[PDB]
Amino acid sequence: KETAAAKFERQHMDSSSSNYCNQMMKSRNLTKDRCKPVNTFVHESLADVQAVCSQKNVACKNGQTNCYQSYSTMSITDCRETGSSKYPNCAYKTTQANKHIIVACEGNPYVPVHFDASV
Amino acid sequence: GSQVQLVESGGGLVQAGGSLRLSCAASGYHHPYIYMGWFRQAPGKEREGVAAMDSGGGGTLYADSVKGRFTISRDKGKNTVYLQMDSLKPEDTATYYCAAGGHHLRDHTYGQWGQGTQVTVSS
Repeated sequence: KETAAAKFERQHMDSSSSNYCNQMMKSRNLTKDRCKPVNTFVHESLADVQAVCSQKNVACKNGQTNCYQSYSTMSITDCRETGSSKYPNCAYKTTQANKHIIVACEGNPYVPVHFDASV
Repeated sequence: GSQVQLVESGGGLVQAGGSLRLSCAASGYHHPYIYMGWFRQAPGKEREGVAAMDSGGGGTLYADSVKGRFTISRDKGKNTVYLQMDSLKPEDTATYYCAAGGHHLRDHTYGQWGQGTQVTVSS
């Protein structure tokens, strides 16, 4: 019964080191079950992230039409499995960026349920 | 000004077998809504998508029960969407809602909703 909205917070929100992703991918349970190959963390307030659902409507990478792109670039961290990464000893490279985020939005209230892209 | 509004017009009371048009024009949103559509909630029933269409006038979708009777259209380069409803049946009686910014006829994916317009088809 983890809601769709709560799953997005768990997977993608860090409103608050080159070791960041090793730390965070385990801390949010993205290394339980598998090494999730790619993950993005957004370092903005939840309110700023939820407000993107009110921003520029754009197609999601898979062709869905309920995605929204932020007007400003936002503070993010990319996490990406390393070559020596093999389950259950996952390992990640951290790359910081400032990019527009794209999310898919659902529900009432209308909030992000999928992190789609950064550009 | 500051707020998005989906202004719904048209609808109302008609005899079974009659025709009505619903209209929806969005203001305050400064980009295309890729999909807009009409949903309804009839007495005793859950909300359901009725028709939807994309911003280029394609990707048209209808609920099975209204195909051939209802016609959705959009103004190109504007966020307006219309529903011509012919051959109306009593079970088309419902609150109709404009919806914008979602995906196809999936209601949970739409984030902007009109207040709802009654359509009442008598018998």
